[PDB]
Amino acid sequence: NATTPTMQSTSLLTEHLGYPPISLVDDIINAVNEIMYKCTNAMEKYLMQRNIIGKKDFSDEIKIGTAKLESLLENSVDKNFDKLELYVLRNILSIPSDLLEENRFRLLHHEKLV
Amino acid sequence: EHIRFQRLVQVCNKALEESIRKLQSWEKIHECFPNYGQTREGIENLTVCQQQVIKLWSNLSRVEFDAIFHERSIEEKLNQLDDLINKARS
Amino acid sequence: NLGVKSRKTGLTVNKTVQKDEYSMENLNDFFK
Repeated sequence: NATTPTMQSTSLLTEHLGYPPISLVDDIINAVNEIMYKCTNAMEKYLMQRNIIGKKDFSDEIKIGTAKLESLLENSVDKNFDKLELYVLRNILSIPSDLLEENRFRLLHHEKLV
Repeated sequence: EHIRFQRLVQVCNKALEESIRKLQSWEKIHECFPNYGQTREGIENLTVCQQQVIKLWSNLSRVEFDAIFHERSIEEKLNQLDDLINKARS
Repeated sequence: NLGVKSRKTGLTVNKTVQKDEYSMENLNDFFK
């Protein structure tokens, strides 16, 4: 069910999950960014100890190339994972109308007990 | 009937595949190293990067997200939530 | 905030009806 987030959903889902819906999104965005930089850093050092081919030194070109790649992922990742942030909060951690029109509270409270 | 978690896996994978696609193109890779990539050894070295970076990208992200999905029991919370809206609609 | 505003870029889901199937809106169209 596709739906716009509401405060009840955030309040109910926070209670079902034990954490706000966004916390899971934070763990993902934060995680993929750490990987991003871990890859670029690993790629620059692979090249810097290979910066001299024949008799010429490409150190300058590598720094600019590695950086000029990094920033392109910073944009594409920030782009593609904000859509994630949106697609999740709207379709996954989502609420229909059937449940906040007539008490979702019954079934969550029902869940935690019986 | 359990359908929401598989989505979470589909949307994560979908965001990663798109996040890396510009690095799967040998052209844009060479554009960042035009002079270095005009040497034989340079071409060999760049090939070793994109193919290993991509593998590193895929593996690191696969292992953390599977871990994050475990530390927050999201597969179960969502399976509980999928089979729970069904009991409510019934 | 959390409905259309991406915290760090604000990408409004302004793609009209999107495309609903299987009780959810499909990724393919959503991510382009």
